[PDB]
Amino acid sequence: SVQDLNDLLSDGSGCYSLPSQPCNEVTPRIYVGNASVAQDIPKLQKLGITHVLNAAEGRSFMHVNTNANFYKDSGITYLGIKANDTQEFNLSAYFERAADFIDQALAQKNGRVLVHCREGYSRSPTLVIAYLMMRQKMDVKSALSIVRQNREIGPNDGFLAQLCQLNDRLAKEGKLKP
Repeated sequence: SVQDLNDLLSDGSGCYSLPSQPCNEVTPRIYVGNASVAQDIPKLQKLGITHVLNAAEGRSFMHVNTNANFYKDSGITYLGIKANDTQEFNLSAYFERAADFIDQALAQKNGRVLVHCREGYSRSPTLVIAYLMMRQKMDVKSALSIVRQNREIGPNDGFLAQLCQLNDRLAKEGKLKP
């Protein structure tokens, strides 16, 4: 139920806090940030980021206009998904490819990945939550709670519903840890 998920994100009902920081490490070696941290190459290096997954690739004010070329020569590996933060956008079609990209960065003990969007509030947190469910076998409630404790997030109801569908698939087939 999407309303039980919104309840974990708000203070009871109506108000959802906004990110107090431009970037947060939400689980070990996985960072969630915004547009300006994504474009600050010298900060990424300092943090030792090896991979950047841009979940808001595009040419508008609700997107971050970066590409693999922007990161070439800095030795940073790039993956871009042109997603829109709307209840109708099917982000679930990209869950597997995103979960794979994160797994490839973390497979090496030195890897660290930045999954970001415009604000690091709805599009990217959704991909991280999905990854925690699909690869670390956490249920939607536990996965959502862990990220939220580390960063103020608020995925749209359509993204929350896609996560709920995923949770049911995984648990039906006995893939979630209790």
